[PDB]
Amino acid sequence: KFTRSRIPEKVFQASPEDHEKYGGDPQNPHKLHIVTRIKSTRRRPYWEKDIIKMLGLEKAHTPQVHKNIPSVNAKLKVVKHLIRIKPLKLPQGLPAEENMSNTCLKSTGELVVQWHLKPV
Amino acid sequence: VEETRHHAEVVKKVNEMIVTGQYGRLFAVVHFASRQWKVTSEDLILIGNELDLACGERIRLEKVLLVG
Amino acid sequence: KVEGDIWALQKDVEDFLSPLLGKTPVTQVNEVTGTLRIKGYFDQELKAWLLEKGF
Amino acid sequence: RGRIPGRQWIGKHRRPRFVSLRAKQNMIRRLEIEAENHYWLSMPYMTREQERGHAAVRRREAFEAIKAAATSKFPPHRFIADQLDHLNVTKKWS
Amino acid sequence: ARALDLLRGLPRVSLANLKPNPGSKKPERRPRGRRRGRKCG
Amino acid sequence: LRNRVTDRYFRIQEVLKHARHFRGRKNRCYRLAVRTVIRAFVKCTKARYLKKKNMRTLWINRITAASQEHGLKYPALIGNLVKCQVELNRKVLADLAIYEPKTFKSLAALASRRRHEGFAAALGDGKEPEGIFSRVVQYH
Amino acid sequence: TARGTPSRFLASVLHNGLGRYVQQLQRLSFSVSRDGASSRGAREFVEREVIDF
Ligand SMILES: [Mg+2]
Ligand SMILES: [Mg+2]
Repeated sequence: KFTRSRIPEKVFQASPEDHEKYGGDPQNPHKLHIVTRIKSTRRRPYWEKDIIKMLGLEKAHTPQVHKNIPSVNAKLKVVKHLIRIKPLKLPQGLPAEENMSNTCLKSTGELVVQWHLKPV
Repeated sequence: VEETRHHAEVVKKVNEMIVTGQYGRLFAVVHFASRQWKVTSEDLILIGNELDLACGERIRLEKVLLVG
Repeated sequence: KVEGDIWALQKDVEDFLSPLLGKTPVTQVNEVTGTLRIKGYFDQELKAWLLEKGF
Repeated sequence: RGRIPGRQWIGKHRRPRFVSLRAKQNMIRRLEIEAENHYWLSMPYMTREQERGHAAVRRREAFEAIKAAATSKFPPHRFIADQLDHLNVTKKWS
Repeated sequence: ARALDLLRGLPRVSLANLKPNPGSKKPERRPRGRRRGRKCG
Repeated sequence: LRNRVTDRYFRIQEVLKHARHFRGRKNRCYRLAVRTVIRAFVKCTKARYLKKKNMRTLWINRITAASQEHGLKYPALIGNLVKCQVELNRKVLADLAIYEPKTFKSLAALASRRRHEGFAAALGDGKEPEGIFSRVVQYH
Repeated sequence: TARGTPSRFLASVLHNGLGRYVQQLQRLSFSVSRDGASSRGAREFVEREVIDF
């Protein structure tokens, strides 16, 4: 019978060669997930459809921030085959009040707080 | 190095062609209203939306992908 | 059977029933049939209130 | 000359299909995207005892807003103005 | 009152500008058209 | 017999004025005509979709033709113009191919030179200069 | 439907907008009635907006 899937902590333990393959520091982990749905919830179970609706990924190719906390991680672990997960990088820090209207997310996953539309 | 010097010669000579005026009937490829139009002088284009402008009003198209 | 500023009556009823509820009571003001409906049972309180105002 | 008995893609005897190079490459691409998802899920920030109560106030106030709307559902007001503007359908010049 | 002042301002009440109170006259549903026809509920 | 229909002629005339240019009994008999005007309108919407697709296919065919006249292939031309950051779409590319052959030859030469620079970088595989036309203009 | 309707190309009246723009509307004739409840809105338009236009 087709049921839900229990996914091992062994596949969710990282390894050093995985760290240099996807450069990411194990100490000082990244704070926020950029989650983007890249697959339909059609021909998929109802619990996966519901969890997509919960995470707010109804529209495909629309990125969404989420907390890098174990509960959100468990939801993304259930629905990991329909999404792409990236770390949200902040090169010039968290946005403030005076720079909140000049932001852009960019394809590299780096939320810049200052956006000019001018050549470098 | 020689190629950058050749580029400088070509860009310069084209610039004095522009200065003298050894051209006529320019065309442009212009991005406007999510479309790309190959327009010239004395031309007509049909945009598929209202533009919040009075009739017979002069504006400047700026997003010029190509001119020649 | 309300004649006059039924909006002033609404304001008075709201600021009288707000301490008894915490929130602002939900009301409908009908100006054609000069009536005012409050969501909830407040008959005895409103009767004593209109008595002490003098109606 | 060559007939698949019954329907092509159902039943005991089916029309055979074979895997193409671009289909294999598509599956390999999705597999790589998911291995990277496995890595970024494999590194967490907080633990459960640390996250035990950090958003209860916001969840509670969001539900209180939902309750406030569902309680504030109620009919709207009616106007002497609106009725007497329906009187205007016979407004002649002279 | 203010409503009577509005009556003075407004045109004359006759049999040509009378309306039911909105909400009192629920419209009749009959079996014609695509939505209410065919098997007619 | 109260409440009879009196504008049935005008309803029939609406359907028939949409059915006028047909062939056979379906341009004048209301039943056969109304069974065909419906299909004409559905075909009109689905052919809006097919119209956009067919115009894109026509532009691709014309660009392939002109590039092959210049010895370059269509994927090479498109990808190398993208790498050279010239974002002319297929409509104006086919338009320049048809009406402005010298500008199209300049574009084809630019794409071929970008392809040669990419090949040179791939074979070099080191830290050579990136190339004059392979430089990327950055925005911020 | 395009196949059952006339068609034309994009054009101007007399190369309009080249030297100057000329408004192509010439006349507006407003048939309105004094006592028409159908003409009530047109009556308000004549009272208020036709002078500014
Ligand atoms: Mg068969
Ligand atoms: Mg039928």
